[PDB]
Amino acid sequence: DFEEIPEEY
Amino acid sequence: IVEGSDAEIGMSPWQVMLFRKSPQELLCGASLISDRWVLTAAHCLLYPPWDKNFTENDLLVRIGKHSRTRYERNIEKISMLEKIYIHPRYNWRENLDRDIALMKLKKPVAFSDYIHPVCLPDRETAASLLQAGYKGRVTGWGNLKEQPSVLQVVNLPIVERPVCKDSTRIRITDNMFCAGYKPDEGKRGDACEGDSGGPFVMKSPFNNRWYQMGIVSWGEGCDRDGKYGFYTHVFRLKKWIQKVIDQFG
Amino acid sequence: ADCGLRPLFEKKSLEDKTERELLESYI
Ligand SMILES: CC(C)C[C@@H](N)C(=O)N1CCC[C@H]1C(=O)NCc1cccc(Cl)c1
Ligand code: NA
Ligand code: NA
Repeated sequence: DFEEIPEEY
Repeated sequence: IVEGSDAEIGMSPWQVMLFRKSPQELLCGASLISDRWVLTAAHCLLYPPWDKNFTENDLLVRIGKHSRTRYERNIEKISMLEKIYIHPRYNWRENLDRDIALMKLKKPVAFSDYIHPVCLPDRETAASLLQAGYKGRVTGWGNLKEQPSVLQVVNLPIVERPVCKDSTRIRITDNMFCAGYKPDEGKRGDACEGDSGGPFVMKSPFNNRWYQMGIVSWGEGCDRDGKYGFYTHVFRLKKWIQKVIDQFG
Repeated sequence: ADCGLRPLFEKKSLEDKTERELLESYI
């Protein structure tokens, strides 16, 4: 249910 | 948080989300205590009965959040861990005595309207405020019942040590305190699964600053009548906190 | 040295909706 976070992290 | 309310924006700017990298999920709450140190529950990182043992690289810290699941662009900041420090006498085998851990961040976080550290108590604030009936505040993204869209808040009174002790078969220590309403009080509320590691805070009426007196540690069930949530007593473990920070920056 | 003062509340002299509940319990 979690929105994807920026790849960078 | 059971029977709490939605947080106001910026109400708890020290609130930290411990986040699993894969599968991406909430692991725990936590709190910001400086631009490079985060405080949490040891059991968030190490709990062998449940085969939990995280390393630095397993995790991220998300600071400045409000929404649980949303990526809050231009507001939250996401940080990598440099090092985890667990209390050397953390008792995971029995009653989570000394349930406390520090996390050092790779890089300092920029403070903002939504990101700001909480204070840690000195002995005199602790003595003034840690009194039966005095209320603190607990915040978290954990279960609403034994999950929310946004950060939840609940205000709960500290309970007398005999009543804490008589509520449970677990051995309680001077490194813990319990909070919550009694059956006869009406009002209710508690921490629950996923609120682990989050802060119990109090606003000092002497200097009008927020202090973190406790860490969400353990309970039997959530919001059960006659049961109470148990919190790590932060002032009792401040010597260890200071040593760590002093020794590793 | 600025800990525990929230930018959107104490720094602005704005109070949140339930902090008075805590103060009233500090008897
Ligand atoms: C003493 C402990 C072995 C009891 C256990 N039910 C427990 O609370 N645990 C076992 C490992 C994690 C922790 C937990 O679930 N804490 C979450 C929680 C739930 C309700 C209230 C609070 Cl204050 C904290
Ligand atoms: Na007992
Ligand atoms: Na209860």
